[PDB]
Amino acid sequence: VYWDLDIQTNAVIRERAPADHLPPHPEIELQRAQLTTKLRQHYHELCSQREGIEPPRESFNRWLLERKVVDKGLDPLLPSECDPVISPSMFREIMNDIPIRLSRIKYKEEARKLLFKYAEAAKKMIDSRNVTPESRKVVKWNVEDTMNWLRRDHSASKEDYMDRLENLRKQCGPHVASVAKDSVEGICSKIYHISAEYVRRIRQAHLTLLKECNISVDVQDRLVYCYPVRLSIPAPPQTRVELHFENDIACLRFKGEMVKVSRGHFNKLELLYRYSCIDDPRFEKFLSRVWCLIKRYQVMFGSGLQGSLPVPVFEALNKQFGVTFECFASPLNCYFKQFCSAFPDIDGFFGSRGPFLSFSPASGSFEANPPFCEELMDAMVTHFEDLLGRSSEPLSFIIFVPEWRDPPTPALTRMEASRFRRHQMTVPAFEHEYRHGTAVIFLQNNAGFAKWEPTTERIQELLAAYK
Ligand SMILES: C[n+]1cn([C@@H]2O[C@H](COP(=O)(O)OP(=O)(O)O)[C@@H](O)[C@H]2O)c2nc(N)[nH]c(=O)c21
Ligand SMILES: Nc1ncnc2c1ncn2[C@@H]1O[C@H](CSCC[C@H](N)C(=O)O)[C@@H](O)[C@H]1O
Repeated sequence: VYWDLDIQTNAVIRERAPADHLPPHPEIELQRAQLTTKLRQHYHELCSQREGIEPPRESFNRWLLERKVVDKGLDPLLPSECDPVISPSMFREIMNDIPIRLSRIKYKEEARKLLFKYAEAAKKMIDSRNVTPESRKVVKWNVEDTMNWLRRDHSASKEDYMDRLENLRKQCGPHVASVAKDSVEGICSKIYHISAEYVRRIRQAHLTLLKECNISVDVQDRLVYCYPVRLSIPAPPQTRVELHFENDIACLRFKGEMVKVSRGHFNKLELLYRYSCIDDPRFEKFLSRVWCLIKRYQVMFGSGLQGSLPVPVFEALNKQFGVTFECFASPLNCYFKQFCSAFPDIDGFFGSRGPFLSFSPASGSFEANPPFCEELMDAMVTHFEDLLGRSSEPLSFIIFVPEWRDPPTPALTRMEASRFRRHQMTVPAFEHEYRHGTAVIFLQNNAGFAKWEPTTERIQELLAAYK
């Protein structure tokens, strides 16, 4: 019991026309996977060649999320038409690992080595690259001073080695960043432009496949309860996908390419499909779409960027606050059968109402636990407040985000200043679920505060769901 797919939605939206996404097909999903692998390899080579570092961990996945906040292009996963070209997310993260990535340390001798590795790398940067005479002398001085200190006979403690490195980095940081800035911007641009070329190839291959199937590629303000995203383009025929089970693992094979998912999740996807898909009454296309679904989420992750809430917390949210809907989810991790997700082209067959920024409820009770992408969280807040002020009908959002204070993130700062905030608290931090600290913000309008008020009792039952 990791989900409850019997709960009915209370989200109300304007009736919307079916979406224009090209319907998914394993041939196209496999090509997207192969090209995304190549794109990750291009990113690895650029970081190595231009800055002598590994790609910052999780930065490519966070780049996919930031780019989709502004992407206007045609791929459901890779970006291709973004303003601005340079991602502030990828830029931030690469710069933080220049001239080296600071790693975790346990031992006095590991802190000593890291302080030395940093000083050596900063020197090599100054010796080999274009730098102003002002920046050159500041770095060179700090580096020689650190080497003179390490040259002393009597040794210091682990915390002194760590403090020394912190201070050296505060001093050299700005100078090192000015030396690498144009180079790092060039990595951000180049990987964006390679992505755009891959998107164009995938798009042409997908259009050709529909033409081969003789499939052609070319509404009210009435309120309705929400429903899954529908595609206007007819889906292509099922392809041959084979299924067998192996120690409670579902194994789906398309043309020699295997994907795996647990039996429990497979059975859940079968139920979501029954509740959500309207074009496949004999399940002819079901295994083709499950194969696409698993492959797409494997490609997205590349096999630390998001948390999940315990089941009893979702139970409390539904019982105490009438929550029926997840603003950020996937068919694999959702608790409810209605949710928003990143990939409407494939997730709609399993209950997705599409990406959250494109979803406009006039009323309902919602939970939101976004991935750890600062730009997405900030757009999420802008969207919240736009919806809360466009509707007088009961509307509530209970939001879970990490308590980032050093520095604060704009989303959390803006939510705390919101005229819609009814309550805020701190709950246990996100832990790994088997299926810092967490800020919980209640944003409601007048009618939402009236219907689902955060009273003392209801707050206690929610807190009890962790205990
Ligand atoms: C700990 N932390 C993580 N982020 C975001 O997450 C990215 C990676 O942050 P990190 O500290 O390099 O990695 P970790 O969170 O996996 O330990 C940053 O570039 C920010 O976008 C953070 N963003 C802000 N504003 N404040 C924080 O304290 C903070
Ligand atoms: N634009 C978008 N709209 C909705 N969900 C998105 C999204 N971009 C990414 N996501 C999804 O947001 C989820 C965050 S993890 C949240 C897990 C669980 N549903 C919970 O609410 O606790 C991930 O599944 C991620 O893929």
